[PDB]
Amino acid sequence: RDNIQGITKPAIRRLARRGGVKRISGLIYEETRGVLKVFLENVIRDAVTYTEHAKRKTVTAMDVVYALKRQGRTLYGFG
Amino acid sequence: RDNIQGITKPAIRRLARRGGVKRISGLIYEETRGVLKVFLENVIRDAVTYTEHAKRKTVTAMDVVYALKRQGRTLYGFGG
Amino acid sequence: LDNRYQPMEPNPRVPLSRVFFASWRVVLEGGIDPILRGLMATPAKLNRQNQIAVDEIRERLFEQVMRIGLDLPALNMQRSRDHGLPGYNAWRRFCGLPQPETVGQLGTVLRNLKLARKLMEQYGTPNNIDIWMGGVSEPLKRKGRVGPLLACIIGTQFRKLRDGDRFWWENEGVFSMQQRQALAQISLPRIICDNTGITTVSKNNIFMSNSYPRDFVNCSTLPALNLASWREA
Amino acid sequence: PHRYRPGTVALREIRRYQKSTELLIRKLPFQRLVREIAQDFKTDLRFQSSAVMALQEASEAYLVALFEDTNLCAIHAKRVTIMPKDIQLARRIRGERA
Amino acid sequence: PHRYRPGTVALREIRRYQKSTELLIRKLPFQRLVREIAQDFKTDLRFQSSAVMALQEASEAYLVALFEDTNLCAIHAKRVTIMPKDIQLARRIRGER
Amino acid sequence: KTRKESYAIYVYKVLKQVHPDTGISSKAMSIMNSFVNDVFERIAGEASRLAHYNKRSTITSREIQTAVRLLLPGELAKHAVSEGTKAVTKYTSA
Amino acid sequence: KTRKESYAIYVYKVLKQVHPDTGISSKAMSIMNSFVNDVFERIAGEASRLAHYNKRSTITSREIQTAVRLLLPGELAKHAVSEGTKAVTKYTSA
Amino acid sequence: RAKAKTRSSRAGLQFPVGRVHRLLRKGNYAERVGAGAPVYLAAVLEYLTAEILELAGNAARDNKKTRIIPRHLQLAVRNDEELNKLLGRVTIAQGGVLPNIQSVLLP
Amino acid sequence: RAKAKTRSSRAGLQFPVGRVHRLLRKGNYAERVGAGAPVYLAAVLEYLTAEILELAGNAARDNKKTRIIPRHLQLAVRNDEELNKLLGRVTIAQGGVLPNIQSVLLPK
DNA sequence: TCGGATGTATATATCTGACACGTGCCTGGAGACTAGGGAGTAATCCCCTTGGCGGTTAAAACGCGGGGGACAGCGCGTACGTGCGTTTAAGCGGTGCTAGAGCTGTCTACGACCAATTGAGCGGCCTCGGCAC
DNA sequence: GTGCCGAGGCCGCTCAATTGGTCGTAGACAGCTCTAGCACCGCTTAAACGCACGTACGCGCTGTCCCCCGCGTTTTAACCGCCAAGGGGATTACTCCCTAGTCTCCAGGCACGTGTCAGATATATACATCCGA
Ligand SMILES: *[C@@H]1O[C@H](CO[C@@H]2O[C@@H](C)[C@@H](O)[C@@H](O)[C@@H]2O)[C@@H](O[C@@H]2O[C@H](CO)[C@@H](O[C@@H]3O[C@H](CO[C@H]4O[C@H](CO)[C@@H](O)[C@H](O)[C@@H]4O)[C@@H](O)[C@H](O[C@H]4O[C@H](CO)[C@@H](O)[C@H](O)[C@@H]4O)[C@@H]3O)[C@H](O)[C@H]2NC(C)=O)[C@H](O)[C@H]1NC(C)=O
Repeated sequence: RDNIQGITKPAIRRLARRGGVKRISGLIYEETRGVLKVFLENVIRDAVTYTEHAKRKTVTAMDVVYALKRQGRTLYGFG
Repeated sequence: RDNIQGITKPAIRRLARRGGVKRISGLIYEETRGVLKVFLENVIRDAVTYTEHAKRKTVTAMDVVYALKRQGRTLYGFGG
Repeated sequence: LDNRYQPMEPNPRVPLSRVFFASWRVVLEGGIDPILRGLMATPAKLNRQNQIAVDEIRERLFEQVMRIGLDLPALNMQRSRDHGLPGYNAWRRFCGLPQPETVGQLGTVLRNLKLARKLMEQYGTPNNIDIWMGGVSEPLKRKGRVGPLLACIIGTQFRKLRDGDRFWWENEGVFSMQQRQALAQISLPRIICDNTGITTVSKNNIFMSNSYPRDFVNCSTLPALNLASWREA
Repeated sequence: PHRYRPGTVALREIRRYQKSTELLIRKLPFQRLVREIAQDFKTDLRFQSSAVMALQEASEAYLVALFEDTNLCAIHAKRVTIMPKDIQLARRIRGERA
Repeated sequence: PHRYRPGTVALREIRRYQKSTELLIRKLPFQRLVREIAQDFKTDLRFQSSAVMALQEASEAYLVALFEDTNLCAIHAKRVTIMPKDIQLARRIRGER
Repeated sequence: KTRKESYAIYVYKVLKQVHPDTGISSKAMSIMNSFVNDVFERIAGEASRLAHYNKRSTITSREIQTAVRLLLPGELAKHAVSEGTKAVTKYTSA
Repeated sequence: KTRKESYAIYVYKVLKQVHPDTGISSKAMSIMNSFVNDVFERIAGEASRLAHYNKRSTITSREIQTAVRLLLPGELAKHAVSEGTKAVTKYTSA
Repeated sequence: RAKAKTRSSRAGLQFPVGRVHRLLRKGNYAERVGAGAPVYLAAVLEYLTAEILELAGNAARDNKKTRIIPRHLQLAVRNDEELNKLLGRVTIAQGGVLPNIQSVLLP
Repeated sequence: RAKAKTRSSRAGLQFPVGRVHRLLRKGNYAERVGAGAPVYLAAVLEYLTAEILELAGNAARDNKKTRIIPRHLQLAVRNDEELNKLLGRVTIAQGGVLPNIQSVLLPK
């Protein structure tokens, strides 16, 4: 299960271009993959905790929204 | 009324030394004074709002603690 | 209006064409108290795209003191032409607003298509519409009484008059802090209470309260200006 | 053999992707990664489509902001090339790895 | 005529001020500054001693953290001297700008 | 089917007040509803903390006004305070 | 004067249980009281939000456990959950 | 009884005063809630909604669009200093980012 | 009646279960508060206090002092990863800072 | 690479004030009930989640060429740290005044609560034009 | 220019908001009181301020070459349109056990009083460390 490589180098390059980055080093992609993995781990852990507390086997959008809001990353558009 | 100069250059140097700074430029002091004034303005404005809501003329330490907690700077040891 | 805010006999409602340059009404007809009461307790006229200006100022302006009545909107637009002001589209471009070019675009901008046809018939192109006419033909802003172009112009002018004034009351060195706080407690209702014989006066935002006695209070409840901060020792 | 300068197409992409609102990461790989990560906390988990969409939006916004801060850090060091130390410095100052 | 090389006394002061816990800003000037700032919000405002002390502690901690971030920024640029640009970059990244 | 309430009708009414011709999309409605709920929660929590600090069991207009002054930045707080004061005065009159 | 309660004597008992010889000063006691109050407020607020999210009007031990898991990081959450479960089981046994 | 009249109509607003009052009463904020608090809260919410909606409509008009999409909301929020300060830690879905390229990166 | 026993005594706790219950009931947290919530909360608070006090006492012993001052609390908080994460945005009065100097600034 | 010389940690006296213990009191937590409704537990409905398949083609991976920028020297001025002499309010300690924070007693009016009534808004169903193609 | 799918408009209906009265308690108000914040005043004196020097460092210029960008081609799997099963989210009814509420009372916790022992402050010493020689 190696799915962190699913975030390809062109995708990271596109995300950097949206951020105004002109030139990218070759070692940036691994660092970005690690940062994304850490962020997703935290958010998903909080969402799964919220889901278990609700006695459910399905992760809903409200759980993710609450998990993001708990981290000071309020997200608008999903409830 | 120019009390911002009361934060002397040696005091800013001491604060930088506590932060681990070895060499300090000559223009750092004005920037530090401005940053301190902005931070104090925000905190004191929130504290004065808290005091005014309480119909009080004396700013207590608990108002300052509430203001700092509002900015996300919870302070331990003063009040509770 | 009299002390009870009722119509004051005789002549409770006088046509505007009979009050222009008439100081004898101020002198011999009870002074300024009834006039101030009428100003405070009478609704203004709403600006609608089909009701712009009344016929008193449009047909009979300064009728008594002139050989013929004037036309105030016509005078406004003739003065705009005399001053050599640019057209409607130029000022829309100046304020950063879209500039209509056809009758459909003008109707979309004005939100009134029939008014757009009338303006197109009269002028022929939106660039030639006079500044006053285009400004007063625009739909009013929410909680406002001017269009986006007029709001832009007026806001810019008053911002310049405020920031460019050295003796602004909020500017440091003009008034002391205690004097500024004392001046912050003033109100036109309090001035009217102090300087006239009117004892019942509209509440806060005197420019909004217009119906008696729903938005009127007693003159004694208004805080007074404390001049103790002006004492020199 | 018309070849652009090594900086023209980068600026063109910067202007193109700063004017759009789409998602820059393919949906299926991100969904697979999210499921693989969630496998570490609770087995036999089901995901709503809106949950995965919200996770993707949050991750993309976070990465874009981090890359803006990293660009600021790189420009501070008199450079135009984005390097991992810039990312580490930005994360420290933000308070994430601090 | 003995003389220490430039930098030794700086490290000595770093080690001395990172060990003590005393406030590094004079109390009376800071009290005067706090009163001058608070004058803009209310008249005849009275301050408790604990309020001024708490304000001083919070301000000193904030400035120390800001200087740590500034030192990191200056070191990132292959420098040992902090500059106002380092402070501005740190405040931007923190989000205070 | 249960009934889920949201600030969609009121947001649409305000939009028609501001932009009679301009319409809105579904995602924009979702964002508007989330924003309204978030601001409501922030103001209500600040007012509750203000009431708890002063040892009061009642949330009044003063607590809401102080919370608005504390949270909303700059001229936004002043304008919101003026609008709320006008609304409260109008309601008290009627 | 009036009675102002704080977690001072309880903190002293805990310190005596941990370190039977060392003492504590007044400022350290104030800091510990503030820390206890802050953690109490955080956990109680998280439990209240959890109860509101699930449309429940009761704060139970499950809500407190989930709040502890959400706030306390790493091994702190596991150890606190173990201690709380042990205390609840002991209390309900007697 | 007399004909019913909504409290929002009495206050001259369009946001629901009664719904806000019910949410305040059942939201576990205080033991009691005053009669003027819902009116003030509804007025503030309506003012903020009107501000952001007006800015978003202006942004949509600047793009020659008839409808408001999340991109217009993001453009309205991020271009206003006070709204940006209020919604600083808030992510708007499908909002994009403000077009901004650093000067040093230009040729 | 019978000999009254504190609810903390039943749970073997040194923190007040009754006071915590009263604060939960009057804290505007929820309409109803369960019977087992105060015990759990008191246990969690007691564990956290015991851990922080143990670390602070260890730091004070390393400093050959008997009484605990805020400096020891700051050292204990900042020298533990979990406690530092829990108290990242918290300023402890009279705590100072952790002694560190960058390697490049070192004389060489 | 060693002598002086500057700074700092240390073991030893020496006051000292605040932390820990003891005591009286009071008020809130516990004991023993009653009442009611929140939710725990089954049961049922359908919906939206997952797995599968195949066809298009948009995009990712790989390789090659080249240029420009990251990085290492090298120099040069300059400005900041270090030390010394002069000055200035910071701090300490006492003294006096009174402003206001806090507690106590009365009282009233305002929000919670309850019952009856009805219409505002939510879901379902068309319908057409704003916008993606 | 196309058209189609999502925004806009219309109709049940039902539950939530409105209207009309009562109760009691939370909050407003007047009064006393006695902390505690504010305002002089003198003396050290520690710290701030001013200044000269020189040396280490910030900044600019130059050359390398290697690492990253741009483009063509092939492969890959993302993406999209249907199809099916079914696990599980969501709703409904019964009831029972858990929690709110109340009178009694008594003991744990808080305010006050105090003394002595950890701790702050000199002092001479022994090193710890740094800089030419
Ligand atoms: C053709 O050019 C037109 C003029 O171009 C000018 O000259 C060229 C060479 C460029 O330098 C260009 O930038 C110059 O503007 C151009 O029309 C211009 O459009 C701009 C942008 O819309 C207008 O500026 C706006 O003006 C008003 C008023 O503010 C101004 O005037 C007052 C008084 O003089 C000053 O105090 C101000 O500082 C300004 O000078 C405002 O509506 C607005 O500012 C507010 O609005 C914007 C967004 O709405 C906010 O960002 C701001 O913060 C403010 O809230 C702008 O400043 C400019 O007036 C207008 N010029 C003229 C002469 O009409 C046009 O677009 C070009 N045509 C094409 C097809 O490109």
